[PDB]
Amino acid sequence: NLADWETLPYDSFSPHQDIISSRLSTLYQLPTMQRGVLIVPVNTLMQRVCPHSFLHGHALVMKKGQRLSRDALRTQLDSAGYRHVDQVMEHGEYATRGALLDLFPMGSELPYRLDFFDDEIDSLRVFDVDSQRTLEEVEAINLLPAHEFPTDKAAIELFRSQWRDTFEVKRDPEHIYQQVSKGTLPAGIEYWQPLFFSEPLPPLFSYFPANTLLVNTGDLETSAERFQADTLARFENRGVDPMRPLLPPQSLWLRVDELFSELKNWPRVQLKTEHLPTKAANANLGFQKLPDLAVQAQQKAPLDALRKFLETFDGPVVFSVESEGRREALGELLARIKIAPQRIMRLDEASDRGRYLMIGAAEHGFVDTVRNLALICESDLLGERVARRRQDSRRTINPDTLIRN
Amino acid sequence: RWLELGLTDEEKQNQLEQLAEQYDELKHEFEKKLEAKRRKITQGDDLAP
Repeated sequence: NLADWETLPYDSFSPHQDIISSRLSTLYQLPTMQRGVLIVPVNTLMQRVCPHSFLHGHALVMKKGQRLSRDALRTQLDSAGYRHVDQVMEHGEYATRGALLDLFPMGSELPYRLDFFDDEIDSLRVFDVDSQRTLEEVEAINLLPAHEFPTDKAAIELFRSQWRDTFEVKRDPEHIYQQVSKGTLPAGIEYWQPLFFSEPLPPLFSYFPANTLLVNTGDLETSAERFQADTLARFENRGVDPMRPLLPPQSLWLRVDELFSELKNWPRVQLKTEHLPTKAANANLGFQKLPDLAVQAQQKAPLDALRKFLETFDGPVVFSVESEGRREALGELLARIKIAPQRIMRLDEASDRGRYLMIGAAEHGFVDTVRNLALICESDLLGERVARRRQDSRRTINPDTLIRN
Repeated sequence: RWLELGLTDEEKQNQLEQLAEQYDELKHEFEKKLEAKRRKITQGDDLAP
């Protein structure tokens, strides 16, 4: 997943760095890839990011038996713009403790212990910080530097260059120019990141190797145009503030037509739920939405719809199961239909009239014409098995740990 | 407004920032010193019993 910043178009706050660091890994690992898949949304597709050459020069590697001075690497960490925290909790943060220099990098899931010796890397040792106790040794680290963005002296100076080319400046200390001239970090700086580059920001397409694939679902141009309008509305609404001045939306994001002009450059498979005409390069592969087979508990038979579905069907019926703790509930009902499936993990083991199931949280059942395969999910049965998302993966409100902490 | 003008990226515009900062500092010096002398003149004068 290429997650996004999950903020407002022209927000005034800072997104959570960690997924950013994760996206940095994606930024670290995009023009290197040989199989697998990344997903992006178009609004996430419009963030044109700093070059992989910049990353590659900045992101570096230490090794297990490497001759290195502690404050030398620490100076390189200042070059990384690592943040000096007495008790480190997140990425780009570091603590001084004897020969040991503790740091949680903005590549990895996990922080590191160094313990240098005689201009030498002795150890490289990782741990959970909430444990605060050693987990395992590694002999190497690629350390990605504490931000996607340079904040060094040259970075600050050329920022000031492009800024005084573009924006006005005031004597007000809360001016964005003023804190970056002080070398500190604004909350809503992340839109002003183009200020670091003589070039326009390269798109992720710029990162794209030859062997990549592009897969469409919908007139995503239209959603892009909507987002353009919305963000442009923010460009007037927030574009009145003398205290937070706004870059061009062109200067941050690509337009839809010129976007599609680069979309010329790679093959792209388009996806429509709606059936296609019989023009060339139309597939219309043989799949139907299965009809609804919900639980009708008030009468005798919640399951007769399921039944008359079953004997008119002539192939494998595979059941997406959210958890094994879900599955006995399945058994709770599967004894009621006299028929119980065999658990599998490999789709193409399925054969004629076999009932099978997989641990999977899938949305809906279907009918496959080509292999004649039925599939059954929980949302088809127990009504809307909807999950209300309180927050994202990284951050949330902390009612338990924080007040205790 | 001699302060915001487009200048090449160098120590020159840094010093323009410095001089405008010192200008604001003298403004603050004035606005404190004026009230300071005002209270100094207007206050009571110590005497013998």
